[PDB]
Amino acid sequence: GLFGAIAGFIENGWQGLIDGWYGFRHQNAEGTGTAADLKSTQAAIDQINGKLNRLIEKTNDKYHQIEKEFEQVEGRIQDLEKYVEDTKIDLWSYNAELLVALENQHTIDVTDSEMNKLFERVRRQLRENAEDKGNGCFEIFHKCDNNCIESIRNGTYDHDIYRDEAINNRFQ
Amino acid sequence: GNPVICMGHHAVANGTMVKTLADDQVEVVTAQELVESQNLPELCPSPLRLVDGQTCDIINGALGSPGCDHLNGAEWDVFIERPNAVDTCYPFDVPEYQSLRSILANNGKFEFIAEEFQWNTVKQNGKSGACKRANVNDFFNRLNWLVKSDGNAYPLQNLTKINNGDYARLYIWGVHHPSTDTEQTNLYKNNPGGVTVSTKTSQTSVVPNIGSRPLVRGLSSRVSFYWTIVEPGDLIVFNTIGNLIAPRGHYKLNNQKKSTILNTAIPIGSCVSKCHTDKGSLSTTKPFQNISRIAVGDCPRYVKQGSLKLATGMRNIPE
Ligand SMILES: CC(=O)N[C@@H]1[C@@H](O)[C@H](O[C@@H]2O[C@H](CO[C@]3(C(=O)O)C[C@H](O)[C@@H](NC(C)=O)[C@H]([C@H](O)[C@H](O)CO)O3)[C@H](O)[C@H](O)[C@H]2O)[C@@H](CO)O[C@H]1O
Ligand SMILES: *[C@@H]1O[C@H](CO)[C@@H](O)[C@H](O)[C@H]1NC(C)=O
Ligand SMILES: *[C@@H]1O[C@H](CO)[C@@H](O)[C@H](O)[C@H]1NC(C)=O
Repeated sequence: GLFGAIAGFIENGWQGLIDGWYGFRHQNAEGTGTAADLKSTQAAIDQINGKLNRLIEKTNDKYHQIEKEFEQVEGRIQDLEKYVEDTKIDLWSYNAELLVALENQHTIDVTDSEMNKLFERVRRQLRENAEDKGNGCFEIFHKCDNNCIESIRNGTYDHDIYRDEAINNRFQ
Repeated sequence: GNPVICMGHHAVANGTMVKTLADDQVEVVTAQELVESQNLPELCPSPLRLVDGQTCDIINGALGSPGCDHLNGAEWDVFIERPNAVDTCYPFDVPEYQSLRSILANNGKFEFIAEEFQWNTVKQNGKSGACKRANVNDFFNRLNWLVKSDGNAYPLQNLTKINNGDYARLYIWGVHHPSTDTEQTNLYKNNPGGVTVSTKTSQTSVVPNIGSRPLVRGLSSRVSFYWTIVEPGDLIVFNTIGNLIAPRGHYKLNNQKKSTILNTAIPIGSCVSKCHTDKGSLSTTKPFQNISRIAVGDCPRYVKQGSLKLATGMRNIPE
């Protein structure tokens, strides 16, 4: 992954996270929780089914072609027919191999990207109220109950509410 | 100040290996196979029209060999030719065999139009024990075997068919090859015989060959088959001093020829599929298949690889 999030500074994935591709895991005074992030999840999924659909159904509708199996050699004409078919098959096999390698390299970067976007979005909501711990986690320097946590998850967290408490904790 | 919030992603216990430009084995959460490697053990009779030749191959169908009567009027997207097709008539060859077979197959229909040939004093409808029909000596039902009169005449034959319809016509005609000059003489009197079939733009001439040939269906003699396409506005002239296996009419050609032929022993079933291989129909949405290079219809592309996995999910890093 180009972004270094998945299999990077996020050390591993969460098997317990079963209702989304990405999400939040918190610990505050009243306990711990894990919740999926819908928007990051959907963005990744949309970009992947997009590839799927461009792939599945294109147009190879072919009827009369050329003979492709022969009992006995005939020479020149048969040689050409076999050479044309063998040439055609190698080119398509090459196309299929390259296609899957490009798509997969792209898919992995996209999913690594969405992980990083989610992390960066939360970081921006938190302003000066929190610090990156380096493992995809933020230390929050004010009391943050379940309602608070949820406000960060749904994007209504108002950093001004907690800023004075947070600044004081970070710097004294 | 010490609550903590972590951002993360899902994982599963065991994911699927895929390739990238960089790595041949990368574990991702989900993947999808792009190569179809399973086929149906049968051919789907819908939505393409398949005609099963059964015992007759397409050439024998065209000539009207015995056993091929089920092919009269037949219309197909794909003619299904059987490997165990069996000769049932006079030993014959076709000099440009694969070319005739292609034309018949591509054309896509057996629509025969009887025509009246006023052959001179010669007698018509020669038959053989090599071509028994209902245990009675017979011949190709699209062909007319001409021989000398009882009063030993084979006058130079010369009649003409004019195309003023709105479709190209296909005439199939043959040339008989006796094993002896005695055989030749008792049949056509003249020696040597000869055929020339002409159009405005072509003329094709065949000199009969006489020789000892292997016994096929109890015969050392042979028939060689030829064809002539007559476009509208053109016409066909038949010329003989002996040895002509004459047409009884013409096959109709479509302006647009869109059909083909598939040689396979696979039985026709009751499934639905637009993709047919010589190993059976495919029922798939995958873009590729490794089942056979021989494929007709709306098919995945044939490739050499047995598997190609598309990642449909992120990297799998569990715990
Ligand atoms: C014609 C003649 O005067 N001679 C008679 C021979 O036909 C016959 O010779 C035997 O012929 C055997 C098979 O004969 C056929 C056949 O294919 O069924 C009989 C057909 O009626 C005849 N068709 C015609 C004349 O249009 C056909 C044809 O001549 C040849 O196929 C052309 O090559 O002959 C087979 O060859 C035997 O090996 C041979 O003994 C003899 C003996 O029965 O009788 C003669 O009167
Ligand atoms: C037959 O041949 C003659 C010359 O031999 C030619 O002039 C004539 O057009 C032909 N007629 C028919 C009925 O084939
Ligand atoms: C097609 O692929 C499968 C594995 O996916 C393999 O077992 C089979 O041999 C392949 N078919 C051919 C004709 O190579």
